[PDB]
Amino acid sequence: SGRRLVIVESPTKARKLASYLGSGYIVESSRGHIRDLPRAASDVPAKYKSQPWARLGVNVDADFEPLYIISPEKRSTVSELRGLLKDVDELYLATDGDREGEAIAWHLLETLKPRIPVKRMVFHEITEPAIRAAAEHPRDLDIDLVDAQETRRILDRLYGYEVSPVLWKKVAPKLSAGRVQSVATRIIVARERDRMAFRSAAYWDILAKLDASVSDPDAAPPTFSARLTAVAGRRVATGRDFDSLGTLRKGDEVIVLDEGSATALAAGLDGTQLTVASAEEKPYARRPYPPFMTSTLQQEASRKLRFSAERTMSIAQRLYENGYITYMRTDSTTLSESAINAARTQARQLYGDEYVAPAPRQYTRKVKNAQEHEAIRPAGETFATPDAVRRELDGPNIDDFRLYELIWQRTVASQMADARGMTLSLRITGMSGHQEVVFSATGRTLTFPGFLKAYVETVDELVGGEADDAERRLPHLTPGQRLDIVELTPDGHATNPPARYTEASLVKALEELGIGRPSTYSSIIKTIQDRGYVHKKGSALVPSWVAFAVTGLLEQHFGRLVDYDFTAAMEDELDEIAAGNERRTNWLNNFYFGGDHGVPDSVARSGGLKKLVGINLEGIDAREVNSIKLFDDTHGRPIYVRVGKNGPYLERLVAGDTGEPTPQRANLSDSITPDELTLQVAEELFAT
DNA sequence: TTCCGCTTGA
Ligand SMILES: [Mg+2]
Ligand SMILES: [Mg+2]
Ligand SMILES: [Mg+2]
Ligand SMILES: [Mg+2]
Repeated sequence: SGRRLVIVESPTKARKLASYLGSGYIVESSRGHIRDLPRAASDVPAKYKSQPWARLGVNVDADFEPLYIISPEKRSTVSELRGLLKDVDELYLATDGDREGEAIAWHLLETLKPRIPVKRMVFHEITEPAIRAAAEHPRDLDIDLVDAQETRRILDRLYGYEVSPVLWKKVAPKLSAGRVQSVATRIIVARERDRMAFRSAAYWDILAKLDASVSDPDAAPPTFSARLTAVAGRRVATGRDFDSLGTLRKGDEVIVLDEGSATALAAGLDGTQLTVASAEEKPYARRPYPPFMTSTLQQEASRKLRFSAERTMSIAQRLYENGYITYMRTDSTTLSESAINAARTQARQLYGDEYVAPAPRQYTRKVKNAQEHEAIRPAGETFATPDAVRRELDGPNIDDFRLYELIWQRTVASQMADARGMTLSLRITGMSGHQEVVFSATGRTLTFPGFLKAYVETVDELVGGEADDAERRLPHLTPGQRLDIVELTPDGHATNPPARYTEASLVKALEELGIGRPSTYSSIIKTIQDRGYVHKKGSALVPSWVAFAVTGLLEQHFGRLVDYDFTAAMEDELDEIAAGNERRTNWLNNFYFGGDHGVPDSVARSGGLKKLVGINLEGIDAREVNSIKLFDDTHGRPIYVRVGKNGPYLERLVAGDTGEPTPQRANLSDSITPDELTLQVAEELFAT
């Protein structure tokens, strides 16, 4: 009848689509992109190597015409499709329905060059009605989307291949700089600077255990603990009252109790009774966690299962290829009605009708009205039991089930009832001899666990906090009730520097800033580690001195290229290209040469990217760029770190026999993190 | 020397 060729991007869809379609339909896969810009000069065809832009791959002097070549990894895949194209009646371009997927269909047109009719439709749901809906109602190739994808491609190409040579002439060779990797490095570097410029401050208070069984034996719990809050109408300072330099923020508003000060208030207080001023309770209701997307999956697998980004997505790949979970590269949290009414079934069989939500639970996001797959959840209409997945997946690599259980529990919890409870706020007054003291304590009750019986989020390893199912019981006291002082213990504390970035906390920061995509979060963690900018200290992402010099040079003379707002603002200028108003050539002309467009501080206002690199390969001294300013010594001589041929080395200008300037230097290895390089540690390795 | 995004086997 009619041999029709359907091309998707995933082989898992191929065998799946070939079942709902049947005979006559040939379903093959491209495995992503087939064409890309030449990665190096060796990939440029011979007739273009002499052209003065073969290093870029884009003809920036002729309306930004790229040089698309077949990527050698996808070379054999192209030959298979060209042969299948010779013996078919029509060609169906059924790639994804996003910006990158639409360009692949256009790349398939330019590469295959068919003479048969071509239809462009998108398959979201994999069902017989959804297959018959998009196929019977085709569509045209969105050229505005392809021009937007090209504009994103050429942008990242001009960014990376023009700014990286700046690092080669100012820092070290073979270094890289990108719209994503340089900003991710800039985040980890900025956090380390916060820990380096952090001055701790000590503060004290009183921890008092109390008793209420005297005035009310029928009380539960009979005892509880409280802390000191106010002394003589003046707040007791805690962590939130000190800034990054140890000074006070509230100014003349709080007290700073010391050891002798607190032990005196605890001394002249025991033996007396405390009076309950107020005890106001308040109800609350926690909504269930949304289903797993790519970011939240990597976060929870890092906090609970201690998996890395590559370890998580490698397991999710095998789980998807074997038909256990859906597509793991997604930015959506939506569920199909088959998955909703199935998670409500498994939850009811496991926790009864008491914990199942009485209302349909759906958690939607945004992108472009209807341009945005679904969440990561167990595939099929009937969820495979985690017991059967535990059997079918044996071997020492049991991680395939431990990650599957998380997806099976998280999805079930999304369709369960809320968590009902109450929280207290006790204000306890007293008299410490001649001064008025105020004690305060708070607790949280979990009357109805709900979805917390199936899945509970894990706290961060470094940030630290309270679990969402942790209870803090307190007795119900009456205003005016008298409490006995069981124990008084003045404890001392100190403010701690900001926490390092984990692989989970960094991905959470990238997704919130709009940087990187679900299919790139793992590659970002790998890239900044392979380029030599970030290394792991157990679970913390620690920067390097090369990362300080690269980020420092970038944030000085290429400030907008490393701004967190850049990718978000570039995405807004890209969404207009995909809808009209602006053109592909006009926007690239402003970004590379200059124009009236963008935010006030954008690159088009600064004279384009070409002129921005020209004034930096001319009016920049690498000796000042390789100067990571640390601090001054006891004599006021500045100490800075320089990055050389041998490696990162410490340096300051000291006096010698004839005086100054004698550069005294030392060596630095990655065993001393930047926050651990104080003036004492610096003076140690300076001597010997 | 170098980019970001798409997706699997070399
Ligand atoms: Mg795709
Ligand atoms: Mg305390
Ligand atoms: Mg209560
Ligand atoms: Mg615009």
